[PDB]
Formats: sequence, C-alpha cells, structure tokens
Amino acid sequence: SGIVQQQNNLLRAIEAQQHLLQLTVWGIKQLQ
Amino acid sequence: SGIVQQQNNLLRAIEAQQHLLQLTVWGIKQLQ
Amino acid sequence: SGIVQQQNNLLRAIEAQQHLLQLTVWGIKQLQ
Amino acid sequence: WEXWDXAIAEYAXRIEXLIXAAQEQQEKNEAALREL
Amino acid sequence: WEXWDXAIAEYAXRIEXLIXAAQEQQEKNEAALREL
Amino acid sequence: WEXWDXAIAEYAXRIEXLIXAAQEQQEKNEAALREL
Repeated sequence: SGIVQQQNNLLRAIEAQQHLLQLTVWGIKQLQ
Repeated sequence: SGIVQQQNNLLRAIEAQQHLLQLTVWGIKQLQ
Repeated sequence: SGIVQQQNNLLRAIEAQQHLLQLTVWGIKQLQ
Repeated sequence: WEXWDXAIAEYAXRIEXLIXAAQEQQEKNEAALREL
Repeated sequence: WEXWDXAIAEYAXRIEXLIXAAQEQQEKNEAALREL
Repeated sequence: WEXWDXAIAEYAXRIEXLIXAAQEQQEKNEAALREL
C-alpha cells in the first residue's frame, strides 16, 4: 500500500512540474 | 503488472518533461 | 527490491528536474 | 513562430496524454490492490 | 510582479512538500520491505 | 557565460544518467516480474 501511495506522490510532483513548466514557457513567450 | 506499467508511465512523463525543459532552456539562451 | 529502487530513481530525476526548473525560472527573472 | 510555439504547446498535449494514462493506472491499481 | 513571482516561487514550496512526502515514503518503504 | 551554460547543460547529462538508470531498471523489472 506504500509503493502505490508513492506512485501517486510521484504522479503529483510530475503534474505540478508540468504546470510550473507551462508558467515558464508563458514567461518566455511573454518576452517575445 | 500494473505497478510496473506505471513506473514506465512515470518514466515516460519525466523523459518528456526533460525534453520540454531542454526546449525551454533553448528559448532562454536564444534570447541572450 | 527493484520496484522500490526505481521509485527512488524516479524520485531522483524529479528532484533534479525541480532544481533545473529553478535555474530556468532564475534565467527568466534575470532577463526582466 | 506561432508553428513552433503549435509543436511545443500541443508536446506539452502529449505530456498532459502521458499524465491521462498515469492517473488512470493509479486508479486501476488502487482498486486492484484493495481487492488482493 | 514581485505578487506573481510570490505565487510561483512559493508553488515551486509546494512542489519541494510533494518531493518531502515522496522522500519520506521512500524511506518508510525501504525499511518496511526489508522487514517482509 | 558559455562556464555556467557548461554547468547547466552538462546537470541536464546527469539527469539524462538518472533517466539511463531508470530505463535499465524498468527493463530488469519487467523481465524479472515475468519470471515470478
């Protein structure tokens, strides 16, 4: 039950990093 | 067989995010 | 023991990507 | 320009597909593990 | 400006929380797996 | 400049090392799980 609760933990970080990337691509396009 | 198929799923996202980061670092160096 | 050694492998990549993102957000704020 | 920016935003489509898959597997796996 | 840049750096706080959780679970899981 | 940009691109080397490791473990794990 721990290995799968950590698949979720990792999934949650990846998903946050994706959103954070999108805000970063946004800054770059905002400076063009 | 599902927990390991999702190690792969996560590995695939991480790997795509890496490439996407590289294109983002590329934009920044392209504006210097 | 392999599935958990790879939870760690993924955790290590995510954590490196986070730091790499932070250096990227740094470049953007450094060009404003 | 707004071609490349297409390619990149719609790879970032593909990744948000990969993060689909992983959410669906996470749900299947929880349920399936509760049953064992 | 230095409001948005607040919001973003302190989401990047939240993610470094998520990567907390995952480090703690990784440790619990190792120990717990050694015992089985 | 093209020192820092060295450090960062060749960390991004290290991460593409970590994503090596994970691909290799994914393969070992598949095979190993098929055998159990």
